[PDB]
Amino acid sequence: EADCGLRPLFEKKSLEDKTERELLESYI
Amino acid sequence: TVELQGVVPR
Amino acid sequence: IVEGSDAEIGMSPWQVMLFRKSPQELLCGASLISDRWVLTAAHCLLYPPWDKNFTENDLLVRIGKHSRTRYERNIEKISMLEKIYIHPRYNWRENLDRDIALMKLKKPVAFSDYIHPVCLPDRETAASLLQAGYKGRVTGWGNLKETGQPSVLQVVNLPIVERPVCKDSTRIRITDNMFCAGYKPDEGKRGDACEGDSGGPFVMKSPFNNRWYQMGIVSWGEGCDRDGKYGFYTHVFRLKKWIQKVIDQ
Ligand code: NA
Repeated sequence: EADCGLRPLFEKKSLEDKTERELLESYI
Repeated sequence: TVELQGVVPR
Repeated sequence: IVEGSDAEIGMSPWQVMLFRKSPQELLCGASLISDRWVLTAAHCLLYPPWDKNFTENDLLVRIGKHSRTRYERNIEKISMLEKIYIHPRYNWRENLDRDIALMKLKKPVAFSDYIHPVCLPDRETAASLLQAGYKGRVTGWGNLKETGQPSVLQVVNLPIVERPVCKDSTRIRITDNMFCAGYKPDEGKRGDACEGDSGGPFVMKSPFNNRWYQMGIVSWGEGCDRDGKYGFYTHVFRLKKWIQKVIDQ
């Protein structure tokens, strides 16, 4: 799927969910 | 059987 | 999901609910990987110690749901199953190795804001993100505690745990087709999956392309959210050639 993993109401709208920064921060 | 090790499948 | 929170709307658009038709029962979670392919844990469908052996006509899936308080009209969708594929080498007896099944949908679901497939991991995402301390996200409508169930889809973020810590936490002969995740007793948070959460996705957002990838499937544990115990997950990348072979045949 060429469009997989990109959420219409979040990534596709440049909006973040409430806890995703917590995930992206642990990737250190 | 996994319950013999105290495990439940989820 | 123990010590999770309520999901936001459209937060996990890949979330799938596996139901028994009669009596109507939410059995397990699952995830949407295309318009007609759904991934879940094999023990949701087949676990002989509990006499469990569901066939396609016993079951349905619901897709696009946020809350079990009501019917989400013009939002949630439903499908019957065309075919169930359980891993040939699923080992229910010893250790729940290869606790994975695929479900082909009778009718392909239309994608919307609420319904969208998750990616399967490639070699880069698996090598880069499958590391101890890196967090993933677990979702489900399973039990809120070990010893009831939520209306709104629950979400918890949990770090992958180093394999020797996973190994020494359990008396199960763990394999490479599973991993464990969860906070340690000396750490500053907790949380776990629980009963009813199997088949639900352990997902990671790639910092490289901003896509969500499904890295694991909720599989097993010793109770829920116990200190010094960890939730085990089916390793999606290890079984990716099976997934592709089924889908391609
Ligand atoms: Na724990």
